[PDB]
Amino acid sequence: MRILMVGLDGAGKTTVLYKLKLGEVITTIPTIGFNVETVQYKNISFTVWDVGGQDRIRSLWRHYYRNTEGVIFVVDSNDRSRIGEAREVMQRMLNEDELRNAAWLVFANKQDLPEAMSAAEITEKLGLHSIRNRPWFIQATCATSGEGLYEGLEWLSNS
Amino acid sequence: MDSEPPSEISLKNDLEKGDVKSKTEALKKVIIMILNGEKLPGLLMTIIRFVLPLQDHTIKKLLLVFWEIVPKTTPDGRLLHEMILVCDAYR
Repeated sequence: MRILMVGLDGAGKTTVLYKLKLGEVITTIPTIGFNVETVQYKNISFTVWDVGGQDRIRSLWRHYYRNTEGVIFVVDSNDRSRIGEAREVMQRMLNEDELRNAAWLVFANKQDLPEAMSAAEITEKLGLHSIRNRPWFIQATCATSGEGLYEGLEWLSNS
Repeated sequence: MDSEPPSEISLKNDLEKGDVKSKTEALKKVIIMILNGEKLPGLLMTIIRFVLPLQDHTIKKLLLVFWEIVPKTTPDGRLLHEMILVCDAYR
């Protein structure tokens, strides 16, 4: 299974990936580029493309769209200023023809932080209810603990 | 591929295949058809996707090659930006 994981910078995309691959919480640098890794979960081998979220790189995601079976969209639940921006990025991503049938999994992340928005709140802000054309799911996660990560891999594998 | 102007559908297939040699050969086949002067933009997203960050020189060199002879014309996988897919991860 081919997976594209994106989201704004600092959402926690690489932390998520290497928690999944190494069971370890690594010390990230901003990703100017991608990381690509293969992860085994329950007889599925997920090839995850973690593509950096800062602006220059954001402009490049479209090259990773093609062949994508599922999309992990990571959100920093503690950052309320950038939630609209996330909504804007994700909405036009939903309009992409190469992403047309891909399974849509939102991770509301850093759920560990006291003022993190809830997954329900995030669902309203991102406009997730309005997707009728394909599968979507939202999952509260904490990438450092590992909470919600495998519930994500589970949902994804049931595409 | 000496000069074969309709072969762009096969090149897309050959461009990502999970085999590095095939990808290199494909990108090479694109170069030779452009230099003669033949069809090339269909491929762009495929071309750009494997190679981008890597320090692995041969594909990078190949992509680097294709950016001095047609970068401006091709726009499927590049479009128009300041830090295009010609140079963003080529920093």
